[PDB]
Amino acid sequence: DLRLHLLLNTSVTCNDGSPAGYYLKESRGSRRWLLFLEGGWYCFNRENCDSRYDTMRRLMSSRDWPRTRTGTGILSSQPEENPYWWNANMVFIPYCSSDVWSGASSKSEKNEYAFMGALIIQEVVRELLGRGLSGAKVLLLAGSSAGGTGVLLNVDRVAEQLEKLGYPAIQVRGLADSGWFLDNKQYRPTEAIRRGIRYWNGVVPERCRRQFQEGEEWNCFFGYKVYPTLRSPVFVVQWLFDEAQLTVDNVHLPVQEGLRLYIQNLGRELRHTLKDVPASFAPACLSHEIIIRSHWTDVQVKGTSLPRALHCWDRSLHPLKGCPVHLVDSCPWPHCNPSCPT
Ligand SMILES: Cn1ncc(Cl)c1C(=O)N1CCCCC1
Ligand SMILES: *[C@@H]1O[C@H](CO)[C@@H](O)[C@H](O)[C@H]1NC(C)=O
Repeated sequence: DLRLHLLLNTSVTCNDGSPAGYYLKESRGSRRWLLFLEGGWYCFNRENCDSRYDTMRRLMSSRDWPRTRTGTGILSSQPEENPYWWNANMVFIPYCSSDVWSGASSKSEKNEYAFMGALIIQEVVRELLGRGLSGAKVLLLAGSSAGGTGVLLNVDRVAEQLEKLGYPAIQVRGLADSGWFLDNKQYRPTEAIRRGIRYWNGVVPERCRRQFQEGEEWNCFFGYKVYPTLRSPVFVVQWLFDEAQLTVDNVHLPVQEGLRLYIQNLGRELRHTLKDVPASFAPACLSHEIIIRSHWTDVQVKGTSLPRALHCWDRSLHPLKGCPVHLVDSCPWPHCNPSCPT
């Protein structure tokens, strides 16, 4: 079980001003630290955020959080469930800022809500240094869905933070699960993120911001545009036919010719964006399943599971015979890979 700690700096807050926090399970025989960002969409104006506060309040407030949580998938401490990193120090950071982990704005006389996701990550890191992270060899910042996009937006800032605080030996790496999206044509989002950024005082990686410049920061929320600007090593996990991508594309699965062509073109475009991503795992599945599910071990690409691919990635950061790290399906239709989640 992971144990809740509310941030000691209580001015770093969830949307409603309650303190943010993290769940921690220490493994004192390990110098590996896994910090996982929860997902859960976002909100981008007063009326939309008010609705979320009524029926998704745990994603906006710590007032009702439980004292403990169970680690599952890559956050499990059991070797059978987590062949990759079962002995690591485990951290789960709840998503309570509704800003895709980009915000740096407090409540005030003019702001009904606080959007502090980027500051929440930095404060968790800072408070963990006094609890053993100062002795780490590797800090893996991971996340799923909006948390996977959050990894892409924040991994280099964590690296910079540790360097400036005097910890140059900790190697910061990223694992982005189901956060790699395309700004493609719909079958029947960039506007909502554009408004969200202004509402949140959202911040993006500086090298990406310098490319796209003022007012165009929304580009940096798209993996294929922000990834080439990052310096930390980042492993990308993305279904070729991700259900959230298809939802924003207004696709809801007898498929006729126009829809068949649309779905096949989407898979090919996703494949193309991963061609120059050397550490990646992209199965040809229609899914919303994420890496904290207990059966995450079951899916294979070309005969290699994701826990194995991640272990090969570890070895590469010390090509390897029998230990691949670039695993992208080439078949063109959902479930043409037999190991897809049922
Ligand atoms: C937050 N999120 N989770 C799943 C999906 Cl899809 C989204 C999403 O729509 N966006 C806007 C465009 C790209 C990045 C964030
Ligand atoms: C608490 O966090 C806020 C926001 O990041 C910061 O302005 C303030 O200096 C912090 N306080 C302390 C004591 O570190």
